[PDB]
Amino acid sequence: IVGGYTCGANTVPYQVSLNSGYHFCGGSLINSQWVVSAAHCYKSGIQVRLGEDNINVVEGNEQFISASKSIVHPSYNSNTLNNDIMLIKLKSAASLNSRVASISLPTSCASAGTQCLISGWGNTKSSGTSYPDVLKCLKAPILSDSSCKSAYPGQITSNMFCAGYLEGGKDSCQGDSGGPVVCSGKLQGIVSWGSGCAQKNKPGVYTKVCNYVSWIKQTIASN
Ligand SMILES: NCc1ccccc1
Ligand SMILES: [Ca+2]
Ligand SMILES: [Cl-]
Repeated sequence: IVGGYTCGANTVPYQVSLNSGYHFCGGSLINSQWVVSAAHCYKSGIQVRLGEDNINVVEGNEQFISASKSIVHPSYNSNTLNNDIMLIKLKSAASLNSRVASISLPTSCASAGTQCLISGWGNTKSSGTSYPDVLKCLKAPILSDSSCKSAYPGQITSNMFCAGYLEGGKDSCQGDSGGPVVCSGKLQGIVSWGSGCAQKNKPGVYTKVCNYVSWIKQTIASN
């Protein structure tokens, strides 16, 4: 997260860290045994880390659970990043409490202008590399489809939306991928891609979760 602020220990209870010897992507807990993340975060040997704040120190409240299965959307395209969504099933159910809780799936899509909370342990610098120890937060509005498509001509599909600031300075970045975009208590987006980080006229692009609610529920129901 570039231009964000320290969230505060366990203030984003649904945030998860995907780990394989190091943090490589974020995710969101949607129920005691399932996590939603980005398809481009897929890899084998994933350990899901819940209740995390400082990812480099065991502080208490953490729950480490191996992924039993990762389900990349069958229509995921790695070149266009369309359908950039993945479901991860935990080997065992997480213990839900005030520090580890699930986030609700949307019943409807969010409109432009809606303020959302984006979080992650991604890069905090636009020009350079600097990874934080503690979870960073960022409040950012969903942009109009017109502005989004003008920023990325011919690259925005109906399954994506832009969020952030056109003047640059605040954005999601590498390492934040797969993380949550929560608006009004509902998971509306998944950190997916963009051109650089916090650059002028190049807002972050996110997977539009409201288009996948039926797919998520039907997939979870059969696994
Ligand atoms: N600034 C958007 C973004 C998100 C994840 C990775 C790279 C860039
Ligand atoms: Ca920790
Ligand atoms: Cl059905």
